[PDB]
Amino acid sequence: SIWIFYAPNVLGHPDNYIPANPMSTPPHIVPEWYFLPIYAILRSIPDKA
Amino acid sequence: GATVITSLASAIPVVGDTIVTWLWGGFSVDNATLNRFFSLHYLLPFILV
Amino acid sequence: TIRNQRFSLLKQPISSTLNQHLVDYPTPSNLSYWWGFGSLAGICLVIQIVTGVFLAMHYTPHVDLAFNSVEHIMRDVEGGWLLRYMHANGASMFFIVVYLHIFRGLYYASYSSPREFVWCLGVVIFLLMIVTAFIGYVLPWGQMSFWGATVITSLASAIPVVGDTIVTWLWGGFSVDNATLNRFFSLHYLLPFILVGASLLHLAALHQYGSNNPLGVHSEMDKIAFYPYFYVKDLVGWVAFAIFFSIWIFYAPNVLGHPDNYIPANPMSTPPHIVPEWYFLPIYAILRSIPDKAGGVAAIALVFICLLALPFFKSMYVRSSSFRPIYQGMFWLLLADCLLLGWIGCQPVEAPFVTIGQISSLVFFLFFAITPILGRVGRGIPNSYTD
Amino acid sequence: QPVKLKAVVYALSPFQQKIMTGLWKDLPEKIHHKVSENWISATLLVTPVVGTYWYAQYFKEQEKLEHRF
Amino acid sequence: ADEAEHGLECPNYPWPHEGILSSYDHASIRRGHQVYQQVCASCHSMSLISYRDLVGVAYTEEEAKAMAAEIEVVDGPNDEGEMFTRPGKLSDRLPEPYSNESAARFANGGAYPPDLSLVTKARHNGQNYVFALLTGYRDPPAGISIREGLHYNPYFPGGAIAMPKMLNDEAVEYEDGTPATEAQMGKDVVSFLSWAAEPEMEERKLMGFKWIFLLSLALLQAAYYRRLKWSVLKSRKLVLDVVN
Amino acid sequence: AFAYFVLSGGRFVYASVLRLLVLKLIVSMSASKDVLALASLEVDLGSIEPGTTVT
Amino acid sequence: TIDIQAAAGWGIAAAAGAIWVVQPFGWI
Amino acid sequence: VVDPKKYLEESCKPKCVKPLLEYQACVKRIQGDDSGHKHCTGQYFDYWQCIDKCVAPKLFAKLK
Amino acid sequence: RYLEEEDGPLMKTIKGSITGFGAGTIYGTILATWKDVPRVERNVALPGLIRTLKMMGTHGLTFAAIGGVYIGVEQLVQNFRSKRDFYNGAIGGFVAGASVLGYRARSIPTAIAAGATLAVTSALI
Amino acid sequence: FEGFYKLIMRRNSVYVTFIIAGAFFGERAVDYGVHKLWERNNVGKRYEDISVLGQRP
Amino acid sequence: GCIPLPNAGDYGGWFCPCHGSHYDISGRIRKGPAPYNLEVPTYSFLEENKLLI
Amino acid sequence: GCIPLPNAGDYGGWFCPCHGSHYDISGRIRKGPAPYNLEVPTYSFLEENKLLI
Ligand SMILES: CCCCCCCCCCCCCCCCCC(=O)O[C@@H](COC(=O)CCCCCCCCCCCCCCC)COP(=O)(O)OCC[N+](C)(C)C
Ligand SMILES: CCCCCCCCCCCCCCCCCC(=O)O[C@@H](COC(=O)CCCCCCCCCCCCCCC)COP(=O)(O)OC[C@H](O)CO
Ligand SMILES: CCCCCCCCCCCCCCCCCC(=O)O[C@@H](COC(=O)CCCCCCCCCCCCCCC)COP(=O)(O)OC[C@H](O)CO
Ligand SMILES: COC1=C(OC)C(=O)C(C/C=C(\C)CC/C=C(/C)CC/C=C(\C)CC/C=C(\C)CC/C=C(\C)CC/C=C(\C)CCC=C(C)C)=C(C)C1=O
Ligand code: HEM
Ligand code: HEM
Ligand code: HEM
Ligand SMILES: COC1=C(OC)C(=O)C(C/C=C(\C)CC/C=C(/C)CC/C=C(\C)CC/C=C(\C)CCC=C(C)C)=C(C)C1=O
Ligand SMILES: COC1=C(OC)C(=O)C(C/C=C(\C)CC/C=C(\C)CC/C=C(\C)CC/C=C(/C)CCC=C(C)C)=C(C)C1=O
Repeated sequence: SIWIFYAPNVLGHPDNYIPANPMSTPPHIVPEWYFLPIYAILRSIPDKA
Repeated sequence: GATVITSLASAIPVVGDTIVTWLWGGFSVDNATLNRFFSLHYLLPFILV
Repeated sequence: TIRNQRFSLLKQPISSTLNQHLVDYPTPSNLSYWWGFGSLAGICLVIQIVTGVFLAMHYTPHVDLAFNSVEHIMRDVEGGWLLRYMHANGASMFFIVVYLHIFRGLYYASYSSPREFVWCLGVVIFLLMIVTAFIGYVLPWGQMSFWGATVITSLASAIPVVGDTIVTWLWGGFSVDNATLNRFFSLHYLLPFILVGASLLHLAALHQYGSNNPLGVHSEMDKIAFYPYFYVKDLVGWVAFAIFFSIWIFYAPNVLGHPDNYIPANPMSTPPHIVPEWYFLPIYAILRSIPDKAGGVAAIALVFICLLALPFFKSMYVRSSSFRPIYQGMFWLLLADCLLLGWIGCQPVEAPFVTIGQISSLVFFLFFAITPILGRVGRGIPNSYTD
Repeated sequence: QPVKLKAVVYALSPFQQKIMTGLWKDLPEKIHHKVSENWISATLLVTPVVGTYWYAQYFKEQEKLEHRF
Repeated sequence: ADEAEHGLECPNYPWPHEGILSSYDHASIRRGHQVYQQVCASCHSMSLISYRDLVGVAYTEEEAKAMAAEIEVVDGPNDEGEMFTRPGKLSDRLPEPYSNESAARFANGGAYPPDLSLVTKARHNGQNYVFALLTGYRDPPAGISIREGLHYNPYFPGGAIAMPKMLNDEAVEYEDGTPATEAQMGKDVVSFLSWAAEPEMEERKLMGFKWIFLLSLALLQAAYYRRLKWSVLKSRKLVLDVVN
Repeated sequence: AFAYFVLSGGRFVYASVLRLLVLKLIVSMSASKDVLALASLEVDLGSIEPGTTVT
Repeated sequence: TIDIQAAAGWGIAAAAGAIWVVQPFGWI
Repeated sequence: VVDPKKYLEESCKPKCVKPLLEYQACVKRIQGDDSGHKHCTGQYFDYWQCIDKCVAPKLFAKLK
Repeated sequence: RYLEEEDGPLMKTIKGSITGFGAGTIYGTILATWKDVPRVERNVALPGLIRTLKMMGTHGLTFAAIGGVYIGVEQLVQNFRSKRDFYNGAIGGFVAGASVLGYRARSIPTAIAAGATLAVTSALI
Repeated sequence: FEGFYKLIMRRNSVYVTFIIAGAFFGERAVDYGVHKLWERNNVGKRYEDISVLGQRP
Repeated sequence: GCIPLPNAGDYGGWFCPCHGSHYDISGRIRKGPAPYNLEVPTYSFLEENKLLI
Repeated sequence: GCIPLPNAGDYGGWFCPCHGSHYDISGRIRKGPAPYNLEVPTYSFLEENKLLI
């Protein structure tokens, strides 16, 4: 209830309130916080594969 | 975010690009991707149950 | 025996539940092909779910796009025509198979004790199937879809005080519009899963006591394992059903349907002939046989009330129609009456069909009124027919 | 509850028997049996449907003729 | 009233695409499409058909490309922010005669010429109905009068249609020299419309024949399998103590 | 041996049917014809000042 | 020395099944 | 040239003499007005249902 | 030469079954009257009438079967194939003869003979 | 059939491979035969039989 | 909720195809399950040919 | 598949904001995870101020 009623959008990013633009790209493209550790382990290796 | 995770299949050398374009339903993230995501997103929670 | 070592993998805890419910489950050796239709209905449900999941990848639930999205499924996505014809005629196959199933149950008195709960769960399943198929038929947003949705949501207005508020709550507005279509889409994705759960409960209730048989007698002395005997029998049934379904899909994909639904929904003009799918026609006929709103809705509810009250009638102790000549004849009259109600539902509401529909509805209810009398009287048969 | 049975059953291996010829063996007797046992059932199913259909077509034809100038 | 309300029933015509192994007549499809674009298209839309759909069915790719190039398609907005015009391409849908349904009604005395993309599937006995309607303009029965702006057609429900008779003799000219009588153009345009409503028909019938034959073989095998597994039970000899 | 030979014939058809249905679902997810019809075109452009980039 | 032969047989089966589902004749 | 459907319609008439005569009798019986409500739609329909049934099997043979 | 009818394949089959039961009842009546009565039935009347009526019913049944199946298969051949010739009707004659007369005769030899005969007759038509 | 049994049915892996091969080859053969029947039944009606194909002005 | 077809019925008024409801020329129900007559909305004229609903 | 940022990165070219791929003036990858340089389409000059793709 605290999250719902008093901090509804602090868990997300403001960038998803902008309609999708395939031309431009946000300078800070992040996933939800619960995928962050996986995404860090992905970015660290310097080879795509 | 849809553009990256659907490109993860491109790490496969032989069929990677084929898998990327099959998951997209086209040559880019577009309406087909959204529609198939929505269908998968209704179905997956019952498999989770 | 002491289970120190591992025997058959089938008897290990990984597999034991599946083994005892699916491979080794004791089954009466004299089951006919009329016991194949439950597994057929199960396969129809899986077919509907698979095709509908793949079709939902390309369908847009919006009044400005739904008709066009169907047409795009038919014309643009590869194998789309197949997926659509399979879902649309698989609904019909599902209803054919379930009707054959219900009539096997009525002929062998499979509803009787101790299988009353099986029959009640089946009735609930039939209600779920009807709702699912109807809201699915709304999704193409043709003329048939719009006008059928109009009348079925209007049915709630039969309630005097709160009927209008229920109708407007179901619509999401003062008319059938985009809100109706969008909520009908969500319900259509959801209800199939509840159908799967209800079917599992149905099966568990049936395995409490095991299946009834064509003689209607106690069968514990001659039971055999489901696998492989009834596996291969149901496989014969599965292949025959596949041939039937393929004939419908590839050569007559639109015969079980009305061309009106190929016209986009026009809220201004009702088509001159407005009927549901064939599998709803008997209920349509019973509805229209009452010259009264509330009377018609009450008759529709009384149909399912009678179906639910059937297992609890004090009856004779003989199940199978094979030994009940009067009930057997009444069975073949009820089957004719139901076929007549279906045919009448397809006719315009005018003479002579109003009288025929009224008499047919009366006969349909007379079946359920007369069966308890038959049971009470036939209780005295063993004392009157002496050796 | 298990049943207590006394019986002797003899069985032949499936690979020692003809599998399909029994389908077309004494066919006329099979037809005899299906017709003889089922003719009342078949009458009760078919007669109401065909009679009602025929009466409806007859009514429609006479009504159409009555409204013709 | 009684019979005019439903209309006259259409006959059954022996269409070349009828039969479990019968295809469309593709030359007849091409003739029907020329009839469409020369007579029908001025009032009826075919919003479901693209120029690419004709490729490999009735036209070569270059033929359909030139066809599309002949038409003017709106596009944009440009970098300056204005709608402009460009030649049509293979991916464009067939052009609409009117801007909206209200314009169509205003141009046709209040009646809306329906889209013909699915018309053969959108009427009972569709192909026969369309052929009978197109070739079925004639004088009304004695004592029946038709208001101005309508034309008698017994096939149309009610008998009074807003369409004037359009399949008049030699109303088109055929590229193969086929004499363009009213019946010939009727049959050709119905062939084209039937292809438009069901373009997957030939693939569907081939699939159907193949898989029904294979499934019949599978059914024979399934019967043998079931009876093989059940023979040990069905041929068993059972001895029991009981008599009566 | 005859039985095993006869059963293999229907076991051909079952394998073919399963393959067909799965591949029909997989390929229904692939790019549609309207999507493939829009995969080739040309566009002209002009000039920009040095040191800048236009997308 | 039969598990190796079983592995080879099942490997041949798996290869045959692969070429049969995907049918890569236009790619080879 | 000449449309085969009309020619076939005229050549099929000897098979439809009874409905044709009945339609003609109806026309004669309503040549008087009676407030413009009488008509011969049903007889017209019977005659043309016979003619169309006769013509349909033979039309497409003369067409290409 | 043939434009006096209203047709209807279902009506054709039903009316053929009725004419065949007409003609089989008469034929059975004639057959029953031609034969003698068994010696053990000379002094009793009822069983002779019963046997005559049974022969009537049996022959009506079989002749109705031929007269229905013939036209039914004939129309089911000229509808799906959509052609008019003596080939449609020869197939019907053959199937009617084979099926019914071999069910009654209990002999595959005789069925193929009866079907052959019934075709040559419909063919000569 | 006992000679064919000693080559195909002695091991389930060979039997399974034989089933995979039968599906492949039999489906191809049936497809070819069905297409032959289709072509023989529709002579002159194909797109490739359009007299004026390529000749639209 | 269906739309009754005009010039149809047993009373020269309207006919609803859905369940057979007959309305007379005034819109009054005369035959069928419908319990009410067709609803008259508020309306008025302006001079002779402008009707405001 | 992300789109690199112009005039960003430590090579004067393009920096990808997704996983930190760095491209130089010639659109060549220098550091990060991306394996290949920026794809070169088919372009030409019909005149001094007219390109075409
Ligand atoms: C390259 C080698 C061949 C590869 C194919 C192997 C599989 C072939 C398929 C089987 C073909 C032979 C089918 C049986 C022939 C025998 C016909 C027969 O007589 O009927 C049998 C029963 O057989 C059947 O029931 C027929 C089942 C056939 C199954 C259908 C075969 C499917 C063909 C597959 C072809 C591939 C195309 C499909 C690809 C997807 C009678 O059995 P009984 O009653 O027990 O004995 C009677 C006594 N007496 C011998 C004296 C007559
Ligand atoms: C009992 C076996 C197992 C169960 C299978 C059931 C089979 C019994 C029949 C069940 C009823 C079938 C459906 C009933 C209505 C179908 C008829 C109909 O609705 O009309 C359609 C027509 O119906 C048919 O065409 C029937 C097709 C049947 C398939 C026959 C092809 C067989 C292919 C393989 C040969 C099999 C040989 C096996 C040998 C071992 C549409 O006609 P159309 O004019 O609109 O289109 C023309 C075109 O020809 C149709 O696409
Ligand atoms: C959908 C509801 C319909 C409503 C119908 C309106 C009310 C009617 C209710 C009665 C049902 C109508 C059908 C009843 C007759 C069925 C036909 C019949 O039973 O005839 C048998 C003939 O024997 C009889 O049963 C006649 C009995 C007449 C009734 C006598 C009543 C006293 C018995 C009361 C017992 C009550 C409980 C009985 C339970 C069975 C059949 O003989 P068979 O099949 O064994 O063999 C002969 C045939 O040639 C070969 O198959
Ligand atoms: C900057 O960049 C990045 C982001 O941007 C902002 C991110 O947001 C994230 C975070 C995201 C994640 C951690 C998710 C990563 C993992 C997975 C697997 C995602 C999920 C991927 C999918 C969408 C898979 C979806 C699945 C399918 C398409 C299945 C398709 C097939 C289906 C439905 C059925 C298959 C068909 C058959 C078998 C045929 C028969 C079928 C029957 C049922 C009968 C990362 C890492 C990132 O770097
Ligand atoms: C979760 C499973 C299901 C999904 C996702 C689903 C999805 C869909 C979709 C997207 C449509 C619209 C496309 C179309 O018209 O073809 C549709 C239509 C339909 N569905 Fe379903 N469905 C499911 C299960 C079922 C079941 C179980 C039934 C039958 C009880 C059913 C009956 C129908 C019907 C009758 C239509 C209308 C078909 C037509 O005329 O086109 N569906 N469904
Ligand atoms: C999705 C729909 C359904 C499914 C999947 C299903 C499934 C099954 C299965 C697998 C069986 C056991 C095998 C058989 O008897 O065929 C069965 C039996 C039974 N079913 Fe259902 N069923 C469905 C609907 C219904 C309905 C609608 C009813 C009745 C209103 C019903 C009543 C019964 C009864 C009484 C039995 C016991 C049969 C006997 O023992 O003879 N079922 N069902
Ligand atoms: C060969 C050329 C044409 C064909 C094949 C064709 C086809 C059709 C069809 C199938 C209908 C539907 C009838 C029904 O609802 O049952 C129709 C109606 C109509 N057509 Fe066309 N059409 C053609 C040309 C035209 C032209 C040139 C016009 C106008 C000048 C026109 C105006 C209309 C109108 C107004 C309707 C609706 C009439 C009504 O509902 O009363 N059509 N047409
Ligand atoms: C001409 O007329 C007619 C039609 O037209 C063509 C028809 O088709 C039918 C066919 C309809 C039948 C047989 C019955 C349909 C029955 C039901 C119960 C459907 C009603 C359910 C609906 C609309 C959706 C249910 C909504 C829910 C659960 C709301 C969700 C809310 C929450 C989760 C809180 C009939 C009778 C008819 O006469
Ligand atoms: C002796 O017992 C047996 C019977 O005689 C009584 C049978 O009639 C049947 C056939 C019965 C069934 C399963 C049909 C019932 C219908 C259902 C539940 C349709 C829904 C199907 C699904 C999704 C299966 C649900 C089960 C699970 C665990 C989900 C995971 C599985 C899948 C994704 C498929 C079988 C197999 C059987 O042996």
